[PDB]
Amino acid sequence: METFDPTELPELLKLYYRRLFPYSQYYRWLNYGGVIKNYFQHREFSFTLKDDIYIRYQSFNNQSDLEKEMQKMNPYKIDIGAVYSHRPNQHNTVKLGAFQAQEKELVFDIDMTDYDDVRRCCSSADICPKCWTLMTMAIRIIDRALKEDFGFKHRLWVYSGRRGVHCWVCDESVRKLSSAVRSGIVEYLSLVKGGQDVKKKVHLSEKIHPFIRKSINIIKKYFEEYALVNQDILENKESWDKILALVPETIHDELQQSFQKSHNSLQRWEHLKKVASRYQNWLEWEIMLQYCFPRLDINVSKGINHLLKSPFSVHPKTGRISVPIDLQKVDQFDPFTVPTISFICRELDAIHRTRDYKKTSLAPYVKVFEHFLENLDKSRKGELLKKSD
Amino acid sequence: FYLQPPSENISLIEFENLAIDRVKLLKSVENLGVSYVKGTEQYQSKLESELRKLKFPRRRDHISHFILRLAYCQSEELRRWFIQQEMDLLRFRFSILPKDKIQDFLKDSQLQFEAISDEEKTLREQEIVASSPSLSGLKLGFESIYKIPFADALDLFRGRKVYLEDGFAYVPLKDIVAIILNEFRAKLSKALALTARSLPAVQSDERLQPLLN
Ligand SMILES: [Zn+2]
Repeated sequence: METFDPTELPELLKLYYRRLFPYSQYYRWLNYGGVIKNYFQHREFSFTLKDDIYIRYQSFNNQSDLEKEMQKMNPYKIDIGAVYSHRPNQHNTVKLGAFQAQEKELVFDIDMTDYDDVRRCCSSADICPKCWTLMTMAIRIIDRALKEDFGFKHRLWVYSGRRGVHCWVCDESVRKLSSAVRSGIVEYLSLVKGGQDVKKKVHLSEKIHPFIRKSINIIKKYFEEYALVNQDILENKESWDKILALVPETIHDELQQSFQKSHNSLQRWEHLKKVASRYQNWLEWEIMLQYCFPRLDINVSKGINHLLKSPFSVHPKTGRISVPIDLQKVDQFDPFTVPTISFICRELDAIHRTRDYKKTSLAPYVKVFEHFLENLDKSRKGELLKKSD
Repeated sequence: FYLQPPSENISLIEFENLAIDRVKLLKSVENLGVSYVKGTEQYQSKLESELRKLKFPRRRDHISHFILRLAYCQSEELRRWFIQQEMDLLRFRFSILPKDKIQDFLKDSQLQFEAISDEEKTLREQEIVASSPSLSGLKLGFESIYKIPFADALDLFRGRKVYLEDGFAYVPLKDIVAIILNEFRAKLSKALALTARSLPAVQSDERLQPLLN
């Protein structure tokens, strides 16, 4: 796509916020169906304006406020927070210790820079097709646990706009989880003990918890192509020593030779398996995990008041739109073909309206968001109409 | 279940005495603690000879407990010490209890659990056995297992010491209790906090100096 010029941002945002931002769908979601007092009215939004000024306890009465206000402030950034005991903007009106964060979707944030020690392709803040597989594996490992382990049914996965993804778990029961539990969910999914620069970072015990097992599996299905072909983790001494490090020193010199007498990583990996297998008679799995398993930041998920990047917001540098990822075609998701605020504004230009976004490249993405919404409606209609019986 | 302070009234002697009697029982949990091990009846019966002998008896254990709160709600070493022996005692009280009455306190409680039939048991035996601690063996024994909301098992699943499936934790009855106990330690701790909080409105009283010292 055309390289984006962040100088046009002010104008693009104005257009974007007045004709393309999926307001009605954004509202349909955050209002969760009017099944609760002021669930929406008590939702905190945060904004990053003009000179990078940071406004925070913003609130709104209905969908129309949200539109009016946004269009007047044309936010460079928009963040979503918790649902409070009182309308956020009236916190000067609320007593001390009475104003509190009560409900909020469980969220996760996965960033490629949290893997800089396991990727040879790009540089820290960048991403390429060779490292994006990690986001693919992250989404599958994490989304499987949330669904099969915790029974969470509503999970909205979203592209961060540059080098990562976010996940918003919205189950009505989940929005009520205590921080202690969230903090626990994160620990249950965490496996890479990224200590103060400690070479080895994963240790399995003879026994293997099923979550770990099912995780190893998913990884297995991409390891070769991603790790052996794309990353070529065993290409040199400067690379395989890095992997040798995660293996008992009594095995170094042997493998060091096999590696030396090999021609590619797919070969060397196969030697590593063979040799390590003798010794063992888990070393393998640990290496795959240390290179492919997601790294989650406990902070993002622990706090119930955490303000996170809003879906459909615009990335200041890359210009990409924060679009919902379609789980049924995760592997197919391409960060590089993600519509730019510039790109979509141009499409609009080359053409009330209310279906304007549908004539843009956002269309498919907002479609995904709608299905996500249709299911919410169900669960809601399901539980109430069938259980309030 | 040491909630709801005794509203009754007792002589300064009752108070004065009880305190010392408990300070002894827990002091005994200190003895039967480093001299033995949870070596069945030895550590057991010995503890249960103190139990009845030293008085506690239910209404007696009740008052005794609370009165000692006023005591150890000051030094953290105390609060940790007090909550300590106070626990080993609550476990003991369970141990003995028969399967019949045990089931009551579980239900009569609030925790929403269920027992699984050998049906799901063997089907998940595999998983369950793998979720467990270093728990040697590959047999899901005969000890029945229960299905409780994953949240209620927080201290278990956050360390992957149990199997979650569809938002439920599948645990042995040994573990359901272990949960209820940490819930105790916790609730109690909240109480010692509140007592110390309003201790000041009782420091000045003279009748209470032997105790607080
Ligand atoms: Zn890369």
